[PDB]
Amino acid sequence: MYVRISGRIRLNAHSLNAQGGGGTNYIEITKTKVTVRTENGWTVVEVPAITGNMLKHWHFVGFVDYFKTTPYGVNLTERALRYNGTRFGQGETTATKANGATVQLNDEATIIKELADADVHGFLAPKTGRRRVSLVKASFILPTEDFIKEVEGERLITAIKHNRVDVDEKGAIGSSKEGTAQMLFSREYATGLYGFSIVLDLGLVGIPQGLPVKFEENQPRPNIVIDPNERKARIESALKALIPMLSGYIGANLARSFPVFKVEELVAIASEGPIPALVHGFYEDYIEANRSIIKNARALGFNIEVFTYNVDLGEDIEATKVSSVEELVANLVKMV
Amino acid sequence: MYVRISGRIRLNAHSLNAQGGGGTNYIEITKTKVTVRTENGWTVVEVPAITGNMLKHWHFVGFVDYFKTTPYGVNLTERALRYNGTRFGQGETTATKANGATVQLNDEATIIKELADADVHGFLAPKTGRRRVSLVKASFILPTEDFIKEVEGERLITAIKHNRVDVDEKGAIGSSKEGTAQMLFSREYATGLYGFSIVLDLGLVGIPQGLPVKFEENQPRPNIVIDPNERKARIESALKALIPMLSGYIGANLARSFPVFKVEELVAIASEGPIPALVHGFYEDYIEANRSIIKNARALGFNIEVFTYNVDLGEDIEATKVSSVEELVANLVKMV
Amino acid sequence: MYVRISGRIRLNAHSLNAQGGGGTNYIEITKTKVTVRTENGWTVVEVPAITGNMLKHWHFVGFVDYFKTTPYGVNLTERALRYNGTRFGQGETTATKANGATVQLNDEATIIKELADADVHGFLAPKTGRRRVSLVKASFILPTEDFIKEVEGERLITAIKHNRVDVDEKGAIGSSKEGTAQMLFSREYATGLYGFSIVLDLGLVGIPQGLPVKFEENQPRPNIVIDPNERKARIESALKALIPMLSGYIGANLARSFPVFKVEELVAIASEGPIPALVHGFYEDYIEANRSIIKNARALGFNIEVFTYNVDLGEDIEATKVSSVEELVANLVKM
Amino acid sequence: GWIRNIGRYLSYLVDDTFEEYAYDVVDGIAKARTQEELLEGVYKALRLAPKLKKKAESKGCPPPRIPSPEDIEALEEKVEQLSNPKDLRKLAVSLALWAFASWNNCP
Amino acid sequence: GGWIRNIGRYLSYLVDDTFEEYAYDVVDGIAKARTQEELLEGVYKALRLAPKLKKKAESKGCPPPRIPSPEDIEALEEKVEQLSNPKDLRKLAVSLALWAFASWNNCP
Amino acid sequence: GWIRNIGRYLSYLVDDTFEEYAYDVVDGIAKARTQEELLEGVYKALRLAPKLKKKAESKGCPPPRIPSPEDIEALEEKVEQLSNPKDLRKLAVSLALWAFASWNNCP
Repeated sequence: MYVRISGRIRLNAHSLNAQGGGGTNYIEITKTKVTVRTENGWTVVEVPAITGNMLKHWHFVGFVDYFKTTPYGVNLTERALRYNGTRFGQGETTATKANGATVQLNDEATIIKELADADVHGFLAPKTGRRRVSLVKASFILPTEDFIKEVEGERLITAIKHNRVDVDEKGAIGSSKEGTAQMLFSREYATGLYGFSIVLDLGLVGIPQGLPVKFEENQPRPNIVIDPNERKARIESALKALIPMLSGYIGANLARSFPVFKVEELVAIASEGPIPALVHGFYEDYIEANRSIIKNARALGFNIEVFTYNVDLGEDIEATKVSSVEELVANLVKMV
Repeated sequence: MYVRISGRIRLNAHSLNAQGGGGTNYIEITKTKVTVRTENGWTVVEVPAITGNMLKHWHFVGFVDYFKTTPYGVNLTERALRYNGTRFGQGETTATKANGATVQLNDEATIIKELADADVHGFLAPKTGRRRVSLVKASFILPTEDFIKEVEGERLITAIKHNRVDVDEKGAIGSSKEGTAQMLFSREYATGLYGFSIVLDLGLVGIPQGLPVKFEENQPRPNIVIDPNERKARIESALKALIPMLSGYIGANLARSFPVFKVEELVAIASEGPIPALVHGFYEDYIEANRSIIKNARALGFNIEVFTYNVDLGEDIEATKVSSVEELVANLVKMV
Repeated sequence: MYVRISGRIRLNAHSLNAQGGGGTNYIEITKTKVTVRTENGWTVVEVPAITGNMLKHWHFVGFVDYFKTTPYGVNLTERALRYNGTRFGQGETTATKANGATVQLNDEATIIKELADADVHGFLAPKTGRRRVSLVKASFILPTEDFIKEVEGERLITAIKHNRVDVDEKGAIGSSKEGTAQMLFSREYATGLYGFSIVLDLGLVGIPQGLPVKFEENQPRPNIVIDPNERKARIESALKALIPMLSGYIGANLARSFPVFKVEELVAIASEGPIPALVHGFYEDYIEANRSIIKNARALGFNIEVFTYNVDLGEDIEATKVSSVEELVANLVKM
Repeated sequence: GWIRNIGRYLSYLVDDTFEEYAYDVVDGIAKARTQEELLEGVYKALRLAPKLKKKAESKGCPPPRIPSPEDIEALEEKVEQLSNPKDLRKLAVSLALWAFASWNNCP
Repeated sequence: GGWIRNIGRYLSYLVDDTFEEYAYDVVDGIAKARTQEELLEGVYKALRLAPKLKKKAESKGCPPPRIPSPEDIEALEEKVEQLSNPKDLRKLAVSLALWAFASWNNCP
Repeated sequence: GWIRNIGRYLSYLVDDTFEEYAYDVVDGIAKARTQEELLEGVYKALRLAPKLKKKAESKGCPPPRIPSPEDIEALEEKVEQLSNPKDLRKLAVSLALWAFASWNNCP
């Protein structure tokens, strides 16, 4: 049961996914170069962005949060409870389960059976060679093209300075000789309307990627190493992980910035069989392309379901208007 | 049925087909040299590119995905279900089917009758010496020449570095002597406007290379070793493998990058017979060359059928105004 | 009939005609040494060059593919259908046709009557001789000397590495001890503007080599041992075989490379009688050489039809504008 | 000729003893076709001075020597007249070659 | 023209140590001057910090900074007026942006 | 040059001596978005003219160079052809760039 989501969200006063600085008093927001058509010819512009890796990490965080409450929630890694995204670093051949049990890494079936994070978000153990591609595909968050057209850059960035006050028992700022830590650092904050796209190929949960089928009598059937209730719980948790992503829980510096994060518009499709990915929301002409893709794919015989928020998509396409992301995930979990 | 496709694709923030390994820091993207004008004599420039092997493998993945659901999906190699492209490596004589049945690599007829992946994509058997040229051929994904000339080389490359937060259970980020793996690694992400060209020779599907014809009635009847229904189903499977192709599934690092695709324009030709290869989309004057080739081939006595998206072509010849890729493949499968 | 083509073509990201690398993990593209001036100096450069055997084989492939469509395409060797073409040897004196008919190699007349590949591309019969030279010849494929002069430095040769990952039964992988197939090889990809030149003496198709004319009724009529209809069919197939060559269907690694092909410029001359080849396209001044040679040939009393694509070749010469190689083929099939 | 002083600073962005591994700037300066991107790349290389200073100071080895302002204007004073890319490539690759020498910095 | 070095010497004060005014954003914005409008705007933001450095240099025993003369501003205005080509504009901006980072001996 | 004199006057609002610091009016002139905003900023800048004129002799400095009527009029009809912020922002930044220059206000 596959899902594709795309759309546009407006972010203000956000510093998500900065460059960290490391050992300096300046922290820069991550930059990436994008190609813009423009009426004067193709150009390249450096714009702030949020890497897809952190988007994937926050989806993993949401999935763990919603799977902990599930009665089958014991089937997680101890690292997952701490939101540690590392999957079986080099040199280790064992995994510590949430309950404390030890799981061998010599077989992929057991790993996906009693470790949900490795099942959904994939894993890799260099020591033994086992691997599994992730079931979640995340793309970069980029400011949309027509926004760059309309704003003409404006540098889209401010630098705000915060102090590091170290007042001792005597009430002095010090002179960096006694051991005080009174300094002045700075953080970069961006704004604008960004576009996002996310892909969930939730059709291999609990099914090893080595032997997806069994062929009992030359009749294909999914090879599930777990009971169907665990599959349903994992799929529901993965779908519900989108709620603490479109509310403003994406990115870093949440304690001091907490991006404003209004969702502007979105379109999503979901189907049991394989379907083409939707058009990313960065492009200005992405509603028409998505409309054409949906219409022609449904003409080809694909049984897809379309949910649209703040997008009309005309009349020919049979789509259900959705009020918010919560209603979208409710509809998604309605159809198992 | 023979079909050729050539066009341009917009593509930004993509780390597709990198060079370095996963464990090595600063994973680098592949580079390739191209020759351009720059308003003077010929000059060579080094630009990011995607090899044809990557495109061919993802076509194989799409074909396997779309052929599994067909009633003849049992006729497939066990390695195909794992997306393993190693077809009959050095030092083996027999292969395993999808259902577990063994097949002997003695003659090409049985190999192409029982194994579908080895038939469409060809194979090599050094231990026995058997051969089959791949029916699908792919070119490099090179940035188009006029785009390179139009940007005067801002390197189209951003090296973004990021890390994992592998931490001990007590909450301490240890050094290399502890066992943690908290290290920074860099990935190179490219952008720009690219060009693609893939040719399919699906007219020879289900026909052994050694004996294309049998001359039962003193006339060239093709040597179809399989049922016509299986050959047909293989045909639309290969044709439908293009739907995940031109949607964002022809690259690496899809879990963290998922390249931002939007097909700009393309042309496809099919005439169920011998066809000249189209002109790659890399050149800036490929539209006129393709128009001339189509016009002269049609005037010469070829039954070329042309579908064009976002190109005016000639405006006088019979070309179908297709709206998207999946509509194009729908029109292709309507003419089988 | 008698045609000669020479020009320059742009192709990049190609690994056509490499050294195979059947015993080494590194596959080297072909190279050759070339001497060129360097402003009063005879410098030498190592540049890739596609051998003429590759072009001959691919023209043969195109010809045998285009000869199957015609109703007279039965007259072909069983080797031709498999893109073979070793064409007999010291131990073979019997030819097997497409339908499996025994053909004796006593004389070239029967060989060219019953076979089409042997007629156009020649053959060899060590049992009784009967040698027939190839009617179609091709040169090497070198980057033009102007390109070499203007680049001077730079490699334009990229060694790109490709892996062959082989996941085990669950998820495992091995390098060299588990018996699996997991290797990391390399391929050399070249670029540049290359030069091509081919000569097709199609005027001898269907005529035995030993007897160009019969001369029985006091007229030197051609000794066409075959029917004129399928002789014309052979001519048309050979001329159409040029189309799947100047499109990207030459060389090796076609599955993974399919060179980025674009014909830049070309000149072709066609005539009903014996005519000389003009000049290779590797030379910088080949256009003026073509103009001089065609003027001199026409001065001696030769009927030449000249077609030009992306080249002026002067205004005095009555040349035919060419939109593409297929326009040239369509103009050629008029005869 | 004001190449060694800038060459060692360029090497400071590649040496293993400084674990930051900025190869993109070296690739950009090496693969320069005309004036603007070469100047931009050398500016990006020179912009990382505070990072290198505060990383070498925290380690113990002597701090890197940033190119002195006397040889800075020499860069433009020489490259303004390099209209032909053929002569530009000479220094564009010489700087990258100097950036990959040993250049023992921290003992 | 002789004023590029004059304005680069002033721009050096926004990044150099012993000044505690780490204004990297303005220097990067000047270096990333796509058009003449934002180049002039970035130069204005860089110039607005003149009183702060001017007072702090004498507050920490350093020679007063060499704020660019009005002649330099006139030359910059002329260059911005007569350069409508981004090709020359990019290198013009980079020319005075590069001088910010150097081994300047501001405080002896 | 019709902008240099207005900038000369505007430099009086911030400099050494002339102990009257007005950065808000300079920012409002420089950050002008509409023509009305620019006109109001210029009016607020001119409002402080008597203060500067009286303070000039209170410290021995030469009297300030108040802009003549003619260039003020010329500015008024130069403003009334700019239909887009594109040119107006450039004019405002050009006007305000002279404020922070090394003027010799009073030797």
